Amino acid sequence: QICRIIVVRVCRPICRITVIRVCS
Repeated sequence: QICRIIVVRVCRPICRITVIRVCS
């Protein structure tokens, strides 16, 4: 019905910034 976007941090190698989409 509705979707949103989020963010996280992955250390590969250094903990960088990345956005992650989702749907529910």
